[PDB]
Amino acid sequence: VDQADDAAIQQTLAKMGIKSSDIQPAPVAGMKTVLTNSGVLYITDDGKHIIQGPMYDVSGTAPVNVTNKMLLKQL
Amino acid sequence: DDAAIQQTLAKMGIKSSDIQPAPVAGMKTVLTNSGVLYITDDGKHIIQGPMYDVSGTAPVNVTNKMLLKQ
Repeated sequence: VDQADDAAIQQTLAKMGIKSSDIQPAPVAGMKTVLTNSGVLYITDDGKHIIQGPMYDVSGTAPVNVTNKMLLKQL
Repeated sequence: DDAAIQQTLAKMGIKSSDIQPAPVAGMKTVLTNSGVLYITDDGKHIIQGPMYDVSGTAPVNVTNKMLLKQ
């Protein structure tokens, strides 16, 4: 994740009053995985939209909880 | 984008679905008979929501806006 996207997401989070983070890739173009103490949030690279998690990969025959899988790697 | 979204929803056992626009690129709003989900155009990822617009003064819950619109 580049410095410009990270700044936008951080700037937004800070303007909203939500504090620390770990910003990670997401398997959806134009957005990133943001771990906060208010949950995992999927935030657009421009910082204008947040979608609350979790995210599921539903391309297969059963849903895969991608948020949980990444949390276990990142906590 | 809709056959791909429709196939995913059918696989999931969702019968009633209303596909609407979403203000995030690559995504649509799915209004089900049990609530709102966000799905990518290729139908491969779902995000639970809600969605907030945070371009202004404070977070605005646009999912709630969509729901109340019916």
